[PDB]
Amino acid sequence: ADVVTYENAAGNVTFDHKAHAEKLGCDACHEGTPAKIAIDKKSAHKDACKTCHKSNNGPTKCGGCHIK
Ligand code: HEC
Ligand code: HEC
Ligand code: HEC
Repeated sequence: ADVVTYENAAGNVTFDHKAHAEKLGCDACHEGTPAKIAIDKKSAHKDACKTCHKSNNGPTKCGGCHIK
């Protein structure tokens, strides 16, 4: 879909499925075939989201992703 907000206990986080793509052109998050990647407090903190953010001047902070 477009903007998807993950309402977890530690602050909701906002996947701008659209706005990220309006820069990043799907492929950036999706190796050729776009599909539902399992996002969790495992994935989202290990590599998914993180490594891209790390690779730029990303919001490298908990409150940088989570509303608080
Ligand atoms: C990385 C930040 C992403 C961008 C930018 C795009 N997608 Fe994505 N997509 C991403 C995740 C984290 C997920 C899982 C969402 C969930 O809770 O299941 C997805 C999922 C999809 C899906 C599933 C169906 C849907 O979202 O309606 C598809 C088909 C999909 N993504 C397509 C897609 C396209 C076409 C993108 C460019 C406009 C795109 N995604 C960007 C992560 C990210
Ligand atoms: C690169 C492949 C990215 C992935 C994967 C994710 N994000 Fe991201 N994010 C990315 C960029 C380039 C930026 C914006 C930088 C500037 O001009 O471009 C962001 C920013 C965010 C933000 C902050 C928005 C703001 O007000 O600046 C959020 C909330 C964010 N990203 C969340 C987010 C999540 C939760 C992701 C995985 C589900 C994720 N991003 C992946 C690049 C990339
Ligand atoms: C954006 C790239 C994130 C950063 C930086 C951090 N977190 Fe995160 N976190 C992110 C996502 C996409 C999720 C998904 C929701 C889920 O419940 O898995 C999470 C989840 C958490 C949770 C879980 C809360 C719950 O209800 O169980 C916590 C406790 C959490 N995140 C904490 C947290 C902290 C302390 C961070 C800084 C070190 C942090 N997150 C960074 C995305 C992102």
